[PDB]
Amino acid sequence: MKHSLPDLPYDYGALEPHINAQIMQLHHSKHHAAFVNNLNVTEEKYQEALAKGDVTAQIALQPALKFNGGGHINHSIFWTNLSPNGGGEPKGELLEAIKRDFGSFDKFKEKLTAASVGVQGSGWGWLGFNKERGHLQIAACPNQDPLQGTTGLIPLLGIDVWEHAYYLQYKNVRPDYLKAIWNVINWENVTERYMACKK
Amino acid sequence: MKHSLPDLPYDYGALEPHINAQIMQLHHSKHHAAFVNNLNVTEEKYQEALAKGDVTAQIALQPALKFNGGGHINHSIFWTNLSPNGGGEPKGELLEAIKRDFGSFDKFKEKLTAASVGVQGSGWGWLGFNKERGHLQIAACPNQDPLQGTTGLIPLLGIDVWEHAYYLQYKNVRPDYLKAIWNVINWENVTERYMACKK
Ligand SMILES: [Mn+2]
Ligand SMILES: [Mn+2]
Repeated sequence: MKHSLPDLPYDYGALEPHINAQIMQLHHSKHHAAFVNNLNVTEEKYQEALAKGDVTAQIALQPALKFNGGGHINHSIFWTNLSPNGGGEPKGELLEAIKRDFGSFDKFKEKLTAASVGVQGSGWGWLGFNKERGHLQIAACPNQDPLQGTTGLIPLLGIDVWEHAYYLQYKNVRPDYLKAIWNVINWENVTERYMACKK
Repeated sequence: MKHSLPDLPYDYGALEPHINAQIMQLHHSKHHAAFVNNLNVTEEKYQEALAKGDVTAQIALQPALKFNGGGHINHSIFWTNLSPNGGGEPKGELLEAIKRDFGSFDKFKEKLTAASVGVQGSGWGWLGFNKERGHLQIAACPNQDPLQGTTGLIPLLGIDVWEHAYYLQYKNVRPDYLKAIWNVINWENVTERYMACKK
């Protein structure tokens, strides 16, 4: 099957001034690319280990698969969660669910901002949908550990709090990056992911 | 290639009074049996997930693969690490290496006992060989995480401090179990594993 780097849905500068073109080009063409090439190499090594029944090799390969595999899963979602036409607030059933589960859109923003700022080290913040409980849920993931693979929650909106996503523009001030990114959230995509969870 | 439950190399009662027949039969015919079978189920799933390129499914299967795969790796070694012909002290180059790297055989016993008592929760203690440094090394692993797959060290002697290995006989007093097991260590097997590392 072989994983492939998806095209970005917009120009590298489409999210200016909130995320500059240099970050988008680096974050997409270098970081994400590395997560795909090394993921493909690791998957191929696993195929060899499985055919030989080498369980030691399978277990030794798990960290590279989760790190590079999670990186591929996460970034692919992140690009679609943003848009030059984004920002503002969602509408319809998604906004109703946000108000029901978090009180209000503003309170939801505070909680997701807090979870994203609260990641110590590298990782991600996610708004997800809990299919079994039938409601929204916020979770944090370290490094590149993907939400669904490690928690079962279906990802709706991810924020890449890695330093390579903002450090060139905002330096150490991650909160300024988190505030700015709300202006480019593609709520149309987040809604599609939400409606896909429900029948 | 399908993994198979190995026969025990001795009678269930061959290690009495140090480890009773009820433990050997349970620890082998129930616990290990579950690991091997569940490992095969997980491998078949992971093969299916790998062929589809489903990285989320692969990552969700990692805990079962490490737990059951490690269980198969560890226990298969553990049975060979014990023998009715065991006990006493090793000889030859392995004894020389123990004295060189740990000071004395008694000092090695103290270090491995300390590592085994020090496991908080379920896990194992291992004497291994570091191929890159060319010397022995003691390490502890949680749950069923295997030594080589998680550390690169080649396993020589493993001690199962899991509560299901001694609780029927020694209850909470793990040190009594650790004291007894030294009488049945198959140093011939440990020597073979050590000599297999050197060429
Ligand atoms: Mn990233
Ligand atoms: Mn056991």
